Amino acid sequence: TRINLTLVSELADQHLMAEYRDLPRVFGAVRKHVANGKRVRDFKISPTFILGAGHVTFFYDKLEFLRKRQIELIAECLKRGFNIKDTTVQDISDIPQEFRGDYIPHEASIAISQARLDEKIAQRPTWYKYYGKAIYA
Repeated sequence: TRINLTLVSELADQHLMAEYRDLPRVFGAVRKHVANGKRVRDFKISPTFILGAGHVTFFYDKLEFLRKRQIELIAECLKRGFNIKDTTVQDISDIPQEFRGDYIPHEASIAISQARLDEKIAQRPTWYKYYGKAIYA
């Protein structure tokens, strides 16, 4: 599970696709927790944007920002001619309000997230495409 903070119109086709699948996972977790008698005070939510060890937890009090982003990844999928199913934004008004917070990333936290994405593409860039083209090398 990985949440990126980059503009989605700039994501490679594979990152667009992975994040589209991963986001609803978060939504999933928070639910299992709520039903296991869990609450936001029970989690060590980091103060800053984090990519490793507590990365998914960091978004446990920001499910609102994730709803608005799920919305942007679905539009972007369509825009590129991708045949996705689940065209639909998940309905989370089911989840306690304390978990549905917003987030506005500092330019510097977006850089964190940008560099991870840049490191993956540099692994083997023949594995990445943008709008179907191999603009990566």
